[PDB]
Amino acid sequence: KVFGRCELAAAMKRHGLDNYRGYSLGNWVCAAKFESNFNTQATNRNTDGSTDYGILQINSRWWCNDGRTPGSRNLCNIPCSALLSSDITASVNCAKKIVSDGNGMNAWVAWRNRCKGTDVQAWIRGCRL
Ligand SMILES: [Cl-]
Ligand SMILES: [Cl-]
Ligand code: NA
Ligand code: NA
Repeated sequence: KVFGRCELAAAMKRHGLDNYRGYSLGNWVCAAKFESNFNTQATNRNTDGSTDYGILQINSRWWCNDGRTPGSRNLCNIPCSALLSSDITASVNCAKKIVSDGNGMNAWVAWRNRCKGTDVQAWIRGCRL
């Protein structure tokens, strides 16, 4: 599923991401825009052999099991394919574990390089929330 901007904001808010660990909703929508272009089916392979999955591009070396990342952990205890669903519940619950691990949203390279320090509230402007 390819989400609309305000559609995704509303979905993330209902799942408890607004201000989670201090990150306003605009941060999560900006991260999804540049990680996946709001497409839940997005996948990208990394140089080390791991793969990134879903709307928030969660990586198989630490967070999910895809059966082809040797020596990986499965810290969200989920198959990576569950992160591609049109229902974002599994992606959100895993993102909450990631963002609590110590480095905040800097775990997402695109947030650091394209959202951090910008006017992120613009990503929710005009939405009925
Ligand atoms: Cl915001
Ligand atoms: Cl980047
Ligand atoms: Na929308
Ligand atoms: Na893994």
